[PDB]
Amino acid sequence: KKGAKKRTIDPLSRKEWYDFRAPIPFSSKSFGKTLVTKSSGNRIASEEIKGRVVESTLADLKDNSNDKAWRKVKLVIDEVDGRNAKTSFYGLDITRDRLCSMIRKWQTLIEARVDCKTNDGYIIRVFTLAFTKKTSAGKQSSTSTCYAKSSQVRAIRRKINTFITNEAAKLGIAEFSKNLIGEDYTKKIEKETKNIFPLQNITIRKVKVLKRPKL
Amino acid sequence: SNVVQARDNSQVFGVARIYASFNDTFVHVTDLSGKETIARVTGGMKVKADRDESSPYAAMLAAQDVAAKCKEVGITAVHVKIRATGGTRTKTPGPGGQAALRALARSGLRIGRIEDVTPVPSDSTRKK
Amino acid sequence: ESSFMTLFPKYRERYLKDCWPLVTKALEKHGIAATLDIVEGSMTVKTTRKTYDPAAILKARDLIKLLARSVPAPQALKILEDGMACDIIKIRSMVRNKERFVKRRQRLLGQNGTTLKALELLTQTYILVHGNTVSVMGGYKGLKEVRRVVEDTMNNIHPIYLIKELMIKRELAK
RNA sequence: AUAGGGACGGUCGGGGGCAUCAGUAUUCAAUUGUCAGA
RNA sequence: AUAAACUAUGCCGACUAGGGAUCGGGUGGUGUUUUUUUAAUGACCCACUCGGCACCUUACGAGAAAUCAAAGUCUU
Repeated sequence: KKGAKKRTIDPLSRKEWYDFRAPIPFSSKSFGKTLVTKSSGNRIASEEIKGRVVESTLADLKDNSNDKAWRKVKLVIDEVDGRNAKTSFYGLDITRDRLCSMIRKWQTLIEARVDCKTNDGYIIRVFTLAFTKKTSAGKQSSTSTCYAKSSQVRAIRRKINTFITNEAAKLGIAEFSKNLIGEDYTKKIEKETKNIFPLQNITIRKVKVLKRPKL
Repeated sequence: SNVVQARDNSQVFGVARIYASFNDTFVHVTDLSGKETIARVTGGMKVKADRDESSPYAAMLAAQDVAAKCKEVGITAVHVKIRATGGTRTKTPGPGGQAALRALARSGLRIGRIEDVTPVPSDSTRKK
Repeated sequence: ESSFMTLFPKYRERYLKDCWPLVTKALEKHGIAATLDIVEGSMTVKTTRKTYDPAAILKARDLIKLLARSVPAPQALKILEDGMACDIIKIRSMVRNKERFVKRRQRLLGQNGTTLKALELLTQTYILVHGNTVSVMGGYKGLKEVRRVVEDTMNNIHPIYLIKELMIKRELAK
């Protein structure tokens, strides 16, 4: 026979490996691995991977993590300890399964954008996702209306955001992230809101690290 | 024909993106946190852009007489990211597809982080 | 394992809720899993360990999308066929005004939906107007012509010129 | 005057200004990595 | 300041109406939920009212008909 190919000098030769790791309340483990090009005098091995960014689904805790596997957490390699990639918080999010998931055509959709201030010297932007809940056994039909007077809508925004700006002013990014992923805030918002109009599927759609001091 | 230069791979390793215009089908496999770029072969293959690469007939001309030379220079088990198609422009996905991701799977590699990277944006420039 | 999701408005829930047993059955022939979340109000499709051709998930991504925009199920599942292509054309971000969008959309469908039907007969495609989207299904060329027609109609270009041009093209092909 | 006018509050508002930012996408670039088509 | 300046439908004065649809108040609430060693409250919902929301609808009146709760509208 006469082959059409033959391996001569692999390109992935000068490749060094690393491990994905971020403290905060996520497992110590080294979930997944990254890759980089060897040093070259000018090029500094573990030092190009500075602004690196990894998107990770929650399997970053062994327990009830496989369940809540829709929070897309985005992390930045913040430091490297020989052969290991250390990471701090960068971003928090969700996915299409969930987003498109809770979207029925007979309810109302609410969104609250917020700029929080953490004592850590960190600036955030947190997006909230709210949906109106029925209360009459009538499965939302063309006959069922679960709308909420626009006045009530913003009524919630005003309340939701205001709750979170105070929540952040009193926490550490390590605490905040831990809390944001937890059904803690789902319950709190649920509390302030049933006062204005009973909601369902409440979520913190997205979180962006606006400006993070490096004191 | 390669060998070493900004080297060298190992390699577990790496990650390869798909993509396929409803008139093509891409195939290339770079590496991590960015990276580039040992692997490619796409549409540039068969027939006379009639059937063409739209129908995966050349997605069979994929990887095999193509990307399977990843086993060549060390690449062992990659990672996919289908982007077909452009947008917008317009979505979504092309022919290939199962031929795409599955193809490279029926050989020296492995599924990993199969993420439809297909890019679209918040209301922009209108087509025609 | 690949996964796609889409949100559907509440006024669609009821319909999906009764026809979902057919959806999964239709999807089961490709070993694709699907879930109808009533809380989030979303439809999700995803591959398994028994999916022969994973590429079919892209077709499965189109299905639920068509279902979200009031495309009837018997018409929607035709997407699973190899030849069938689809296209959901958003028409909400062309006009800043509200009741001008109504005028232009109305002109897109026309009186008794005649113009829309004429479009369907000239591009050989299924077309459905719903809210801020125009869901189309057919050949790729026919879909491109529909997209041009719709987008131009939303930019205050009367569809008469396009219909006449397509009419001439149809006549030339004989 | 269960006219009209106007009080005041309670609002409620995609009301308006007026900036403000947030964003996307776009595109500019720029190195990109490759690297014949496109 | 032209207008592919429009429900081809006036209104200072109003009904045949409803049904439903939306945004006010006032009820019940019973439903949630806040408060937060228990609540009350606050929210969510619920019904129910009355405000008026716009719409939609014709057991009515039309006009010369399609349509109209108006153009219904006083031998036409």
